[PDB]
Amino acid sequence: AVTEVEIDGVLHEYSTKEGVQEDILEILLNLKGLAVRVQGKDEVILTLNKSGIGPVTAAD
Amino acid sequence: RWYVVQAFSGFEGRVATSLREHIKLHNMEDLFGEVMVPTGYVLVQMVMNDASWHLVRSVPRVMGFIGGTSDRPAPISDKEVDAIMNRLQQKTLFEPGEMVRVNDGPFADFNGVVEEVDYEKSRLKVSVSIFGRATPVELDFSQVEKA
Amino acid sequence: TPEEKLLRAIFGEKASDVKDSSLRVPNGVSGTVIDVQVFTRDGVEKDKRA
Repeated sequence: AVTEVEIDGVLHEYSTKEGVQEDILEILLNLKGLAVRVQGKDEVILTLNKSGIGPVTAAD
Repeated sequence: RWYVVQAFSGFEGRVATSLREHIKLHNMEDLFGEVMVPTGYVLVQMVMNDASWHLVRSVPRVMGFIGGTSDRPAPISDKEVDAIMNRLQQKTLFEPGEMVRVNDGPFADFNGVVEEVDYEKSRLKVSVSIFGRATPVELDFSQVEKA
Repeated sequence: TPEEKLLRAIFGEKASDVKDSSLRVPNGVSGTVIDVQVFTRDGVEKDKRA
């Protein structure tokens, strides 16, 4: 499951993003329920590079 | 309504009864309901009028009324709200004998006339009115405003 | 005295050797900051944040 996350544009929670409906506290919980499988390493750092008009899937 | 009668410590209480002493001499009804002796400050219940003011001017001279103006107590807005209204009105042109309104330091909420205009030192020796008298103090072109 | 001309650089700040406090976080209470708001009197200057 999800533990530590660094936002590009936000440092502390309790704020509202420019051009998003869902608040950070909402999104924190969206991340909690996300499912991950790991085989190869122990701990990894990954990135969510996304832009445009469209709904955020999960794969990208 | 409540008007603050300023009196002198030691005989400050004496003024509070000297109210009630002279009240009976000039007498009719009303005006004075409940004379409070709280203590330089004597709080006195009164609705505004010409009567009782003439009495105070007949027996002084230590202190008078408190608030905003001595004739008619007692407002609450002094000179900072006046310093906000001066911004719409607007000069750095200061000379001997022009009114030079202060709004910085312990000389804030107070006005004054500039005594000395220094261009080399960039100061205005603005005479602020305190204690029925004057206080000449150097305050910057910004620490003051032209009236 | 001399001692004040000899105190203006241990505390290399202000005109004199004087500094105390105002108010603090209470002991036991612990939380996170969100948004701070400033209300300084018109007449005297403000800080960087204001």
